[PDB]
Amino acid sequence: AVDTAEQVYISSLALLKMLKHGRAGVPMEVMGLMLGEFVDDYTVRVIDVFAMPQSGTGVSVEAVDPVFQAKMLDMLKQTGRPEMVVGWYHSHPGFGCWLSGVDINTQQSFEALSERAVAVVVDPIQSVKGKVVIDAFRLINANMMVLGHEPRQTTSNLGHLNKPSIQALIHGLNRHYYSITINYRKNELEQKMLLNLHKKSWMEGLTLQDYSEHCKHNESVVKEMLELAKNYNKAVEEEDKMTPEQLAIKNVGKQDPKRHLEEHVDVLMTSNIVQCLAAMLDTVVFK
Amino acid sequence: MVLESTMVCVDNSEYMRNGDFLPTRLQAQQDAVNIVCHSKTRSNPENNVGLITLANDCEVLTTLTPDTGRILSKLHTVQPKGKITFCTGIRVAHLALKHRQGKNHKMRIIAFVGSPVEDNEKDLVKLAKRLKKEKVNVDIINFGEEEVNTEKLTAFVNTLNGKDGTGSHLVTVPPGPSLADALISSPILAG
Amino acid sequence: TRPANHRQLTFEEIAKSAKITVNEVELLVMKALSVGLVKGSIDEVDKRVHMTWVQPRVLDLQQIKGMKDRLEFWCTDVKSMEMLVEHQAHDILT
Amino acid sequence: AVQKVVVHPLVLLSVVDHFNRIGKVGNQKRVVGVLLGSWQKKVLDVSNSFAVPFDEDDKDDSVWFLDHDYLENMYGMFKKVNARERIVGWYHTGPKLHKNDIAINELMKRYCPNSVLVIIDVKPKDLGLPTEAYISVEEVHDDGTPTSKTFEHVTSEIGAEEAEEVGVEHLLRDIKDTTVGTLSQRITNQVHGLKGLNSKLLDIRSYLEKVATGKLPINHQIIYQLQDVFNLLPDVSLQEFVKAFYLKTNDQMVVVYLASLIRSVVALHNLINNKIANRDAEKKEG
Amino acid sequence: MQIFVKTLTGKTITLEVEPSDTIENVKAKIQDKEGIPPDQQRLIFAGKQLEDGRTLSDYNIQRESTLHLVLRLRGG
Repeated sequence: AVDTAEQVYISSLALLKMLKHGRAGVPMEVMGLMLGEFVDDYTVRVIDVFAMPQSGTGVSVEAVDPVFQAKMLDMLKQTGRPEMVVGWYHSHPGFGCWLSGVDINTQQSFEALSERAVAVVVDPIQSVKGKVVIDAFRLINANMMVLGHEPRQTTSNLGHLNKPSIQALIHGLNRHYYSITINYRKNELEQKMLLNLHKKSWMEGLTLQDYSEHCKHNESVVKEMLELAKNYNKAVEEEDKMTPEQLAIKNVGKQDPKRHLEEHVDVLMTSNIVQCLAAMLDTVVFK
Repeated sequence: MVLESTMVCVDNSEYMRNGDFLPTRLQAQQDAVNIVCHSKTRSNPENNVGLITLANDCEVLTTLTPDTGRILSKLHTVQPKGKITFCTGIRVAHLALKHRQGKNHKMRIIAFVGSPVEDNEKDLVKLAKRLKKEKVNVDIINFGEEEVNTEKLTAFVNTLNGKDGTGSHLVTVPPGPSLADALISSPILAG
Repeated sequence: TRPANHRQLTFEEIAKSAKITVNEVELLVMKALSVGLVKGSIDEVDKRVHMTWVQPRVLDLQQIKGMKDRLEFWCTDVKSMEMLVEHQAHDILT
Repeated sequence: AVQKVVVHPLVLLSVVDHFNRIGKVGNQKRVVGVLLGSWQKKVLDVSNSFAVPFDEDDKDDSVWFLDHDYLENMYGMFKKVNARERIVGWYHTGPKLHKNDIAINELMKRYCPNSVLVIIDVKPKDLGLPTEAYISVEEVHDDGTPTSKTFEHVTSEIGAEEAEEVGVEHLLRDIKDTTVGTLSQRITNQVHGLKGLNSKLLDIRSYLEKVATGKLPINHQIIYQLQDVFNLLPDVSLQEFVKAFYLKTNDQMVVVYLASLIRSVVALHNLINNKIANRDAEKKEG
Repeated sequence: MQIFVKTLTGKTITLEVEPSDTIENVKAKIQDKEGIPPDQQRLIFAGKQLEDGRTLSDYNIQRESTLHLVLRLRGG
């Protein structure tokens, strides 16, 4: 019986390729094939993934060349990647994440060919800089479940940390299959890279901004301060003259000069400070 | 039957333009290559073959390929030029044999010698001994002028396959009729 | 020859050192400028010239010790200046 | 020809994966591969890559192996799934230039008449940037030395795509960053500037030792350049330049004074609101 | 230069090798002397998992080290 705790480890490279491929077939369910190994009864690890030749019609897709797959795979071995197939993935734009209809059928034959298969679904159009939407599933048994048997065993809290969404319940996730938790496990060297990925050259740090143009910006903001001071005086004068929330509620059109006054500070400051400091340093370090 | 990888290292030095063999040594060797590789593939279909050439640099012309035609159409328009350089050729063929597609194959080198070899003997002995411990088998045709190279090669092959290894040969030939006709089919199946 | 602190000089000095009469020297330096081997400007009202850059030349295995000497204690100045700002502002970000 | 080159993150992660994988086929200390890309208006963009078998007998130059008809085969297999991209150049992961790579370049140039080299050093030992770009040229000489075939430098940077930076940021859960505003300026553009400048001067310092008979003066060229460096550096900060400096410092600080004053008045105003509100409601709720 | 191998059954196998040998070779030696196919063998040495393409002196294995064989079972 399958343990509740078993993870899927995906290896950071695979994720980037899944996205850059999904966000291209913009309105179509592009698909691909996924390579890894079964470390253990509590694990599956995916290490790489690659696309295929395929065509579709908006309502469907499928791949057309079967030879290309075996040839590519057998080629890769000559350069240290002997790993084999463990699953497949396809992108759902904007729908959400679930398996539906045909996707179960092409899935289920994998499980007749290789138990412990995994189907992954990603959504590239809801995702945003903070977070990506990924899910990984496997089919519930082909019933004989009137027995009321649980699909899985549990001996940990480790699998009940997350709340299933309404959408997958609509399409029936716990009724026909089950979700499996995604986990990341970066190694040392790639994470050393990943922080360099934004560093910018020393050449720039010591450079001064032009002093002209800079003065122009200073005069621009200082002359912008006036109107805000003038408005601020009235805004101070008139408050508490009416009920408290009816201050804000009547201030949805016209701006409130406090914030616009305040946020022109942090522009005279910061700018003037850093420019004067940088000049003050480099006047010594060169001759 | 046994699966084998074979690299044929043709010779193209200046000396190849002379005329001991009837048309000119170039045509004296091309036919030999044509027969030996037919023998390699027809012996068993998944053996595979590649091509190197020795000049003032070594150069690879076609990596281990299962179809002989690739070699033949390739061997044409090789031109006689420069000076032979033996050691570097054998080294680069060792490299290229490591990267074979199926490690269950064992491997061979064939080379045609057609010029004086300006090598120091004690360098050949080192190369031979390390090749000995790497399980690579070499097999020399003293195709061209037998003299000058008659000794060094023989001592080399001895130090390699010696200690009663027996798997590696030297064979040699005077001027006369075709190599493939009179010579190559004679000593054993090939080599 | 002259140290970079000055590299400024009067008519009389050249006129003697090249033993050519003073009234010619202007044309001489103008020639020098025009062929492009030296750069600067001339300030005739007080008979002075300023020469800010000059053609590089080969030099020997002992002169370069001067280069290494200057560069070494230029180098130490950078580390010294870094210690200060890396220390005094430790609390903003170390 | 080329004025600049832009690299997408997918290439860098690919390089690192290759470097870690090779251990299953050899023991070498370098790996080599092909760059697929495109370009316009002399700005070159590299997007994708695959790695081809290579090998070298370390103890000598001039003895190395590089597999053509695997490269051609893969290039064919890729073209069938993305028509946008074409051979552009090659990369290797060594920390330093090697004697024979000009002789690699003269091979692979047969696949693209303009080919560019990118060094992607996978184990940094400093603050720095992970890539360098090189193009091949012919040099004349004034010494009458024969014409030399040699590399030349090209400026480089990392670029980005909206479909990837979502993934990069989803993965950048490792450490602190974004100490906002004035905090990030001085770190990013004073300290990490000075550390770099110092490392450069140490490098020159070391080279000028070897010329103590350890090595031949490589050219009077390098000495001419050094003399330009020590000649150009700004004039002694001793003349009426000083007056011009004080003027701007006064003007730079005056407006700071003004802004600080504004900053305090608002705090007083907020104070009053807090005070009255408190006491009134207190007495009311009592 | 003697090496001890432990299998799942606990049988001990003795090997005379050299520090510059490769894992492919020792896996083949085991294939010869016991009959196990090479590619089913995985080698374990404390935590590290040994990779075929490189040499014992790279892992600085010493004399009479005890070394574990693990079998990657296959689906059926």
